[PDB]
Amino acid sequence: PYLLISTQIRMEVGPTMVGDEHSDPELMQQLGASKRRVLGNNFYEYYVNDPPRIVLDKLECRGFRVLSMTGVGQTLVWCLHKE
Amino acid sequence: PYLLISTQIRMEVGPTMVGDEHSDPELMQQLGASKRRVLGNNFYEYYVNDPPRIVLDKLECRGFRVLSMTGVGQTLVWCLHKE
Amino acid sequence: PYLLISTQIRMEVGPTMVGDEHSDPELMQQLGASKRRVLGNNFYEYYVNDPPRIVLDKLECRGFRVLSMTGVGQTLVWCLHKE
Amino acid sequence: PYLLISTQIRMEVGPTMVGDEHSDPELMQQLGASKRRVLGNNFYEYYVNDPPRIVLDKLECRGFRVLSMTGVGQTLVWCLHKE
Amino acid sequence: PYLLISTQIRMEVGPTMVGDEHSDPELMQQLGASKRRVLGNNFYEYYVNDPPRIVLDKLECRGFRVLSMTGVGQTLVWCLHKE
Ligand SMILES: [K+]
Ligand SMILES: [K+]
Ligand SMILES: [K+]
Ligand SMILES: [K+]
Ligand SMILES: [K+]
Repeated sequence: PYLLISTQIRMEVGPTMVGDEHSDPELMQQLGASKRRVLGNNFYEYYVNDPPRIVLDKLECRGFRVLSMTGVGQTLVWCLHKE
Repeated sequence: PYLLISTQIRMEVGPTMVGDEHSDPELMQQLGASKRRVLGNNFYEYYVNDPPRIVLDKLECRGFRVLSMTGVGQTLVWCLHKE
Repeated sequence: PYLLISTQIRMEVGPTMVGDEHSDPELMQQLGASKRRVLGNNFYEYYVNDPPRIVLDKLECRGFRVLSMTGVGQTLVWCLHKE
Repeated sequence: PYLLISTQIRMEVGPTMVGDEHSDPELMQQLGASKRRVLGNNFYEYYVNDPPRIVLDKLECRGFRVLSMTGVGQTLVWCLHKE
Repeated sequence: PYLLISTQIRMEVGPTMVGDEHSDPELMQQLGASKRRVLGNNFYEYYVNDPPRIVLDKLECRGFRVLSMTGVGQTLVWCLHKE
């Protein structure tokens, strides 16, 4: 299984987006993530206020490892994987 | 063999492009893809309504693995590979 | 040795720039590549009219594998390697 | 554990940002990094004036390896990992 | 040790930046690099006229391998590593 998380520049602060409407609910909880819908968007998302680095470390503890990272617009995105 | 899939940000929702007009039709069918031609294009494309994460998880079951991910414009691209 | 190939978006269609004037003439021929200059082009380029995926697949048969992929401007670039 | 460092082009000169305010102070101490808040921000950043190459080599000695690199806007970002 | 090399699009031609002013002179010489300070730059840079592909191959000979590639602005950057 894969995981996509992102953050808007600057990377040193949050919030960090950690999931879509169908993300594993137990994982989102383990990260202290909340479900919300930002106005202007027509989809729900999970987020945490922690900067990306903090979230990457937490995910390592749950078995996820970073495969790739890229930028698009002013968004930094990380693709994680787990057997 | 390789596979290129993409999506425009936001990455939490679809649609997700999963093929060119020469794509393996059996795989496109297993992904639940549909063929269409956007206005202004002289070529067809396969796409699904599921967000990128869901599509990666499905491909992982088909034997694919993400080698790389990148951004170009407002588009997110994943290059997958299967032995 | 390394290889660099590219294409402008959309990624679904060609052409695909598969080499520079110093590229292996053998390799360029197995991929059905044609050399040329693009007016203003003080240099040459090898391309094929196939979309990136087709090309990536053919290069695989020749021992080349994708190490990295990135976007720059409206251009997608793949970096392949071979023992 | 993961580490995120960055720099603005040109990549040949500094400064290089080596951490947020929750960064390991011992590690920061070791790179000879300094803390400062830049006009426009509201949070602190650790940084060195050495260019990225020197920083990557210093981090290699500490057991950190580069997992990925990417540009976003005018910023180069490197994601490093350590067992 | 790490290495950072780059080039402006188009990637088919050079020059290719191969180092900063603190770069290993001995390594710079095996590449046949030259030193120069571009106007409007408060720093020196080592370059070669060879397009990226040739430099990548020359560096493979000396024990360097590509870890990541990315684009920032009109520049393509390669991060190479050597045990
Ligand atoms: K942020
Ligand atoms: K989308
Ligand atoms: K194209
Ligand atoms: K800089
Ligand atoms: K160039």
